[PDB]
Amino acid sequence: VLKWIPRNLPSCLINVESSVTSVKLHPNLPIVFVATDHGKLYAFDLFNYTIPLASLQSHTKAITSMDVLFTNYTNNYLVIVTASKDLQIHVFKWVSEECKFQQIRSLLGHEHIVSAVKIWQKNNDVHIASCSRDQTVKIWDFHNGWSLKTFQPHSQWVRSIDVLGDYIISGSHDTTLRLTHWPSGNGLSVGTGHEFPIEKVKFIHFIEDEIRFRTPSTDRYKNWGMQYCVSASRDRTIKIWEIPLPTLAPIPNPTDSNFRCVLTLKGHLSWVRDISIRGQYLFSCADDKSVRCWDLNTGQCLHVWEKLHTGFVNCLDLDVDFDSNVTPRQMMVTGGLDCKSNVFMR
Amino acid sequence: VLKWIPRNLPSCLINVESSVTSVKLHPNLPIVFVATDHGKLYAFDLFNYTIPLASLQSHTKAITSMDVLFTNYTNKKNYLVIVTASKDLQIHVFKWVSEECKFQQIRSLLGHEHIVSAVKIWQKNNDVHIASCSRDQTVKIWDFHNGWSLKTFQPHSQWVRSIDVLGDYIISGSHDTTLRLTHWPSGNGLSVGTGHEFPIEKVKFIHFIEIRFRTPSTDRYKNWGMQYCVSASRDRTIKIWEIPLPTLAPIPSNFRCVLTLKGHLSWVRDISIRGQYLFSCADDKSVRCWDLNTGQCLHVWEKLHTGFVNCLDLDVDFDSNVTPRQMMVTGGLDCKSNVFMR
Amino acid sequence: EVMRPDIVIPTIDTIKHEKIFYDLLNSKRGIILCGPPGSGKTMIMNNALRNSSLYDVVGINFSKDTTTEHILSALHRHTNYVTTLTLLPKSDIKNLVLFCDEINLPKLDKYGSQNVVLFLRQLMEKQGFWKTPENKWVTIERIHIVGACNPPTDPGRIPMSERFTRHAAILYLGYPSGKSLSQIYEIYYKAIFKLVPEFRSYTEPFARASVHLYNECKARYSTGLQSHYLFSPRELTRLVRGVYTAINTGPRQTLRSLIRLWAYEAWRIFADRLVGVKEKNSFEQLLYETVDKYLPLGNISSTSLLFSGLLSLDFKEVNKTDLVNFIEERFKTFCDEELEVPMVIHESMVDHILRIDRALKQVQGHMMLIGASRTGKTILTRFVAWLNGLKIVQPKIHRHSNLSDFDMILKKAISDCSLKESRTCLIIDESNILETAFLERMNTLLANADIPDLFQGEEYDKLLNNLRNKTRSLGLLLDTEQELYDWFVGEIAKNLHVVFTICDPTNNKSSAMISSPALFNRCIINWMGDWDTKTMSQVANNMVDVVPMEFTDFIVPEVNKELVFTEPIQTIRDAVVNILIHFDRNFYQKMKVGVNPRSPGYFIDGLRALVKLVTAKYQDLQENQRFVNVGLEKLNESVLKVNELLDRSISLVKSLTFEKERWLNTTKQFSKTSQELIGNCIISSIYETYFGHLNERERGDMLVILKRLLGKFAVKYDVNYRFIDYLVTLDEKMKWLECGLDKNDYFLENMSIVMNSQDAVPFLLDPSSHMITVISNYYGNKTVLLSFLEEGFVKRLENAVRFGSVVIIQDGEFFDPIISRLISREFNHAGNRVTVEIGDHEVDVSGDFKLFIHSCDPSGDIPIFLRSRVRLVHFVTNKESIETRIFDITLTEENAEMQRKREDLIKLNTEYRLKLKNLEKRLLEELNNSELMVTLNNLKKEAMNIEKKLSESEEFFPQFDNLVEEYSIIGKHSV
Ligand SMILES: Nc1ncnc2c1ncn2[C@@H]1O[C@H](COP(=O)(O)OP(=O)(O)O)[C@@H](O)[C@H]1O
Ligand SMILES: Nc1ncnc2c1ncn2[C@@H]1O[C@H](COP(=O)(O)OP(=O)(O)O)[C@@H](O)[C@H]1O
Repeated sequence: VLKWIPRNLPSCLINVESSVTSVKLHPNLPIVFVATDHGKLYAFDLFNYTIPLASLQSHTKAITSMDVLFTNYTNNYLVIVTASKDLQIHVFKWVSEECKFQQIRSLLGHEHIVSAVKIWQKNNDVHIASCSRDQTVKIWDFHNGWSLKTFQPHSQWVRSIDVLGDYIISGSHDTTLRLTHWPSGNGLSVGTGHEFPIEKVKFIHFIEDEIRFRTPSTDRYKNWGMQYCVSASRDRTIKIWEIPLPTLAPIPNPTDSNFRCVLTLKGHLSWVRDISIRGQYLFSCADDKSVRCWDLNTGQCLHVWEKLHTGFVNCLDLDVDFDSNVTPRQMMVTGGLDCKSNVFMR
Repeated sequence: VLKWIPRNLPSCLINVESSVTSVKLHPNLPIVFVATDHGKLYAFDLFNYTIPLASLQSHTKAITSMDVLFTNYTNKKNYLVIVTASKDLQIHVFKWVSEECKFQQIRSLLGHEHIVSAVKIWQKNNDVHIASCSRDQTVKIWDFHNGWSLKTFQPHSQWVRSIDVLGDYIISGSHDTTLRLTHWPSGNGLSVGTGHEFPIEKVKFIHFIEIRFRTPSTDRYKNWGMQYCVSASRDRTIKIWEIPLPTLAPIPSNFRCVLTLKGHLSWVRDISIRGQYLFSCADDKSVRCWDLNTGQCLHVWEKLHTGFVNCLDLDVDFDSNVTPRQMMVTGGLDCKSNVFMR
Repeated sequence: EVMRPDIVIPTIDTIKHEKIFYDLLNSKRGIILCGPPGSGKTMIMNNALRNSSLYDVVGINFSKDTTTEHILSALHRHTNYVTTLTLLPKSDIKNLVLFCDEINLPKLDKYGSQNVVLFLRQLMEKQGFWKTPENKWVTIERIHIVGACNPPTDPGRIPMSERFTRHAAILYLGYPSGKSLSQIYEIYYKAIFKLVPEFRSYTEPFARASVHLYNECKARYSTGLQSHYLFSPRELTRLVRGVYTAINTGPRQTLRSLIRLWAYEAWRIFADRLVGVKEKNSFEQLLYETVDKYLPLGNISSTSLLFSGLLSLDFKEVNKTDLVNFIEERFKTFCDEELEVPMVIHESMVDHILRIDRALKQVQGHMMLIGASRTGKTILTRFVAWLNGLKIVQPKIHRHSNLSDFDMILKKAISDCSLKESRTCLIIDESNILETAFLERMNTLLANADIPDLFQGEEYDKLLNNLRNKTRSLGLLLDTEQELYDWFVGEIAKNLHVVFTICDPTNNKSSAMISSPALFNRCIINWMGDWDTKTMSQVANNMVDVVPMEFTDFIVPEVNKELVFTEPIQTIRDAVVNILIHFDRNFYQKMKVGVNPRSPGYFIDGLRALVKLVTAKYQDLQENQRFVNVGLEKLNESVLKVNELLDRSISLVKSLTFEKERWLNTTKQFSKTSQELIGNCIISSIYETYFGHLNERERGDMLVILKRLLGKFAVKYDVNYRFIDYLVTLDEKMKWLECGLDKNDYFLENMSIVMNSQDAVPFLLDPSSHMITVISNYYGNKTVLLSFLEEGFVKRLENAVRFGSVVIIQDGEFFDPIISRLISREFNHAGNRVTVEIGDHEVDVSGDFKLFIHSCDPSGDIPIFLRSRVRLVHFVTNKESIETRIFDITLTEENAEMQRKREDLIKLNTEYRLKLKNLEKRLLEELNNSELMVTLNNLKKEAMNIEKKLSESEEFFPQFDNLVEEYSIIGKHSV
């Protein structure tokens, strides 16, 4: 159930009006949501891909990123939020009674194009992350609708973010990584080693199922909850970084203020666009119309999807396995610049 | 899959400026192209039908026919080609640029001496040819890459009202009750068929599918690939004829009516076949579905529009590159269109 | 070891020259090394001095402008001033050898003397010099002098004084023989092919092929053809290094792959500098002959050889189509990220991108782009630097700039390259060299990998502090002065790439730039030149395939094969592309451009103007024809309904007979207007983008040429075509005439050209400065008048950009090069906010901001950057304007009441005609939107009243005709 590898040929293909920038998987029902460079937002059920379910033009510009979340409470619906180049982040509501999109509201506060959003639930309260081209990470509240904290983690505009509890990692256009603790809003460590802008960075969440990089080393790393980070850039390389232990509002150690590249996965023919972690395998795509599958233990590519798209492969994702609220089903969908999307079944 | 039954009630209601002339469905996306009697062509979304995606005043007169297809080039970027015919004695070629959702007018086709009545477009391995018919008693065959005519001849004494293209053979329906199948590369007739008493409305070929009419009879028929055809006229009867095999440039001899249909209360306008069921509308504002095996009407969709029904669009199930989506759109003269999704 | 420049292959001549050079140097005598360029004087010197622990080499490269101060500045970091004054070397055990390259280059004054030559002869004969500021005599103790030069018969060289060469021992270094060169490069090819052992037996034939190719290139392409056709063994070693790099960073090779790779390297080394297509074909045939003779494989053209590491992890030959698609997507991303420019990616664009990438991927690899303006030099350089991760530094050299600003920019770039390890691409335009001191600074920067004049005294000491701190940061263990500055030089050489943009290579400044010694021998000369007709065909097709063009019957004309530059004619599109290419060629032929490169800016501007104008014209024509058709249909339906089955409606129907006749006539002539639409649009676009700087006679002759050329390709045009009747509307005409335009048709055409230019900043040549007050009347109080000759102009321009005022800049002959991004329409978009960079800080473009440039001086100085990117309009008085002004003056001074009545009558008549036209348009609009009968009757009555007013007012024309006939002789004598 964990060592599943997708087949060499997709079973169903999704056709979209323009370039597909982001795709997301519904944790519960077999339906995939598809973004569009033209500005539309689609949703296709996994079994009848001939026609969509709902599609509206909410953003006046190209969607840059989106994500999904199934809320839970101790006292319960899918929340989808979409960023774009239209200087506004739109929050929607997915009602399964009618399977129709319902807009909740729109968010403002950025001075340039926003490129990444992350949503997480903490104690019956959810927050939406956001990084934009104005060099600020303005993460916002879904309930109140106002801002919470604004900070500048890089000298150049931030291209991707990821949230693991109270910690956020940021990858920017200045070929550096910076880890900042959000509630205090202070930088903790700086990660250098790339020479081309970062495309996507995310945490390596701990798993309990023996993957080398998904397990804590010592007791302190297990207590902190995180040890390793994975990042991709325009270097045609994927690098595995490690978080040095801070002095613990954590205090950045002067002698432990730098990262360390534990591994450097290479073999792509162009810029690595998006990455995903499933068990011991790392799934990545690039502009070479190819998708790799990097084993974490061996640090070597296992399966290559030659010419999956006729153009660039913008995005892909898997099901999250580090969270018990979402069952890690064997679904993977890849978005392409050739106005097409491929979904692999079982 | 291909045995789906359309819903009893319509799912979408889209309003146009004037009477609907021709309706075509985008083979890949929920997009419907509709042309009005004023010459304006519209692009409506199936999920947002309140406002069009793009509108262009293509022709200055009433639209007669419209056909769309997606090019499949082995080398070159793929795009969809819209060919629209009107009473302006000219046919324009369009292109759906879905990146910004607009219309680009690639080129036009001039040379017809009357109002072009019907169009039919097909794609070869690396070439695209344009077929048309007008009231000048001629069927002019054009080329999409070049832009000038490659074949022009008179297939019938009267004015041709419909035409169908399948490979190198074209079946033309005229104002006279007789038809004629002619070779396109040679420009010579092969066979003729009569039996009707009213002018022909729409004649379309039948493609074999791997059914009584979609299965080859002998090895020679399979090698030829064309054995049966469908015709319609104003006599409220749709008859399926049999195409004889000429002595093979082919050298030309009568069409035998192996089946007939009755029950239409008015003159039929469009005929659509999806799998083993054939759907056709008429001026009685009713849509009848007839199975090819039993040869009788199964389901009826009456009181669809106040005015007469103009045309209906169905995805081709005989094309590998075209997905047989479960959707059908029918247009009427009441400035409205009906969509049955799933 | 091929990369290392310190390797020398020991031959007989090499060891002989090296040991006699050492014997001469150990005898404490001056040495001058002479010979043709590329002989190996520097090579034999360095080989002799590497094996010695007794001497150090200080490299100074002389140019046309070298002073004693440069020699002393280059000696600052190597020598110490002691009072025992005496100038010892800093080292106590090693002597210092002052090596002076290109020593003939320091020019003479007006009295035939060289400052540097006399300084050096003072240094050798007297062993010292006089220190200028304190007037004291220093003594040279342990410094030797070695000179390198070319024979005086070489161009740019001057004879030296006999007092100089009397103290110097002269050795002549000649070119090695073909056999010796073959042996040298067969050793090099063995070293290269050690990486590919399966082809180790082909090293010798490759060496003979390369040497024969070099000899044939030297024989065929001589200095007498072009001044930069100087070949040397340096070309051969460059080719060898490129071959080694290509196999080193490439996949497993075959014999065909090796031969094609060697041919590609030969193309990039020997044939990049070729100017004419004849020499390109000669080199192609030469490569064919060399391969057949020495290596007994497909096509060996420049476009057929496309080796690139962009599409894969290794340097290899790639397909054209996938490379074009990859470059298209990458340039889309580049337009998104840095600057939005609507460029078309063509085959020669791809080849130039590949060779610029090849140059920028090297170490100590520079570029010298020579070609016409608006060819895509700096934008391609920035795109390639973005692809390679380099930082683009364009110096902000403007008017009122001196040595201090350029030295500051260079020092900042050097510090970023070395201390901050910022890999930098430095783009130096030919207009950024204000005087020859800038060129000398760049010569010093290129010859070495440092500028010793920029680091003196306390600046030198603080540079040492910064570099010591940075070296401690990296952890390298070095503390001495020599090793630290060598690390400085190595970092500068590794991280700095210089690209030169040259538009007119026949200018004296550009000729000195090309013929500069270090610029010639270090940069990779890439003669891009003007666009060949294939490139123009490709880009024209790629910008006219997205516009509705073919909507009428088209017959292919019978024309010669040599006169068709596109694919064989099949549509109107190919005919239009060929027509535009032919008119561009005819235009540049009739303006006697000569050997000056022909800029394609006119072609691209004409293409864009044609596309937008035909799109607008097609939309307007379709809308108008649809309106006429629906109006006629509605009138016919109303008539039929009235006939089948209310007096106001009957009267309205009866009164619409003339309107129905007009609609019928327009419907009948719709076919004729559709026949000639494309030709009219083409002629219009030619008017805006070509005829701005032409008088009426040149415009008429060129229109005749364009008309016959457009009729040649079976394209129809309006026989009675007129620019005013096509682009100038009545409302615009009245606005211009009440603003102050003259009645002259040439001025109306110029005003239409300047107003309908919404994509290029216009340029005005009005000696009378009338256009200034005309435009100030056009925009009223929102206009602002700035000038390049006034202080604080930058702040005023930035404030006007923020507010959105219409800006007119006088003194157009004094162009200020920091508004270049405004001139080139280089804007940065931040959502709904559009910003431009002026000076040193970004400023927000309001969107209502407009730019006009005015110049009242005819035959002034306009830089090629400004000249090629403006709609330059000439406002020069002609015979008709002089006659009109003379008649106006004589009528005002003779009978003022008659003149006032006549001008008031003309204004009333034209205003009534516009009212009638707008009333007809309103009638058509109201009829299309269908109380109403009463409104239509009122409109018809108003139209009848206007017609009666015109009929009554047209009775005073004979008096004006008689007055014109009376004063015509005065007007003609005045002109
Ligand atoms: N052993 C050798 N004998 C002769 N020439 C050589 C030898 N090795 C290399 N060369 C060539 O001599 C050239 C050196 O020329 P260079 O010294 O730069 O010219 P200049 O003497 O004008 O400075 C190199 O480009 C190289 O190709
Ligand atoms: N391949 C191309 N297609 C279209 N336009 C081009 C192309 N190359 C250059 N241009 C025109 O040249 C301008 C930029 O060229 P640039 O590199 O600045 O030339 P230069 O270096 O001679 O000043 C642009 O405004 C563009 O319109």
